[PDB]
Amino acid sequence: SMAELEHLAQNISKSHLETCQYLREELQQITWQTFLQEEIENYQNKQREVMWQLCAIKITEAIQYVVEFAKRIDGFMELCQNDQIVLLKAGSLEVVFIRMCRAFDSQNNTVYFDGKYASPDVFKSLGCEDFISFVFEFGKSLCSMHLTEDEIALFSAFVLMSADRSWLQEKVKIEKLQQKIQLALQHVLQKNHREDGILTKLICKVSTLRALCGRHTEKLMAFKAIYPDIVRLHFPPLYKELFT
Amino acid sequence: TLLQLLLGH
Ligand SMILES: CC(C)=CCC[C@@H](C)[C@H]1CC[C@H]2C3=C(CC[C@]12C)[C@@]1(C)CC[C@H](O)[C@@](C)(C(=O)O)[C@@H]1CC3
Repeated sequence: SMAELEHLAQNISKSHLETCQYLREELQQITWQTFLQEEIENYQNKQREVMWQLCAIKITEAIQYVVEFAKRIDGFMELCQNDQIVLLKAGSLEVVFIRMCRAFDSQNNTVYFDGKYASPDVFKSLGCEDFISFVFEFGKSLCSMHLTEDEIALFSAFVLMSADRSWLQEKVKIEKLQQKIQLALQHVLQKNHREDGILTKLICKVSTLRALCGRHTEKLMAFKAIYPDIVRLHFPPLYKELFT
Repeated sequence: TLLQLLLGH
């Protein structure tokens, strides 16, 4: 029913609001708060492996909030333990990239990182300007859609509840929850007087998201293959656990 | 494991 979709949206909306690290309006307010050239050069002087470790810390902190986001979605908690893990392994970073759009300046192509808005040049030492460019591209694209917090919440829940992840056990139950989340997202988008082409634009973004996470995975696994002791000893346990 | 812990499994 319509009431059931409204309740579902409220559950997911409140879970998101409770588990976002920063208020949307606060992030949007301080886009003028940018790294100075001296600060940029400081990051650029870091060796590749050190810059990566710093970035993994930030990613992992974001992921801890996403784990809590998932835990407060009633439909997610109803799933078996195996499927919860499978979904979070495959989907947590996707949610992080969606959440990035809340902390992105689409006009100036900057992202809120380590306390200030950073250009791609901040990430120079990672040695993968193509990947970084792709990340900023996704951010700029999503951030320019001006999604509300509730729309971001439902879109986040939608990608997390992907019934097509490998190794899932309760495929049917997850499919049901995902379909209902998508109907709720459609409803909210319409209510906010979005054109009907809004949702199909978002669905297209899902492919981009998986490609992004795909790159991150292959980069990390290559790093682990050459530098196994660095990964084992210096990267966050949750990070190693989710992605390696 | 750590994920299992955080999920309360
Ligand atoms: C090789 C690697 C690891 C490349 C990744 C580098 C870059 C792209 C990557 C490293 C750190 C990471 C990051 C975010 C997404 C991508 C990005 C910037 C965002 C903005 C998402 C939203 C979260 O709310 C918020 C604000 C947070 O956790 O506070 C974070 C801040 C830290």
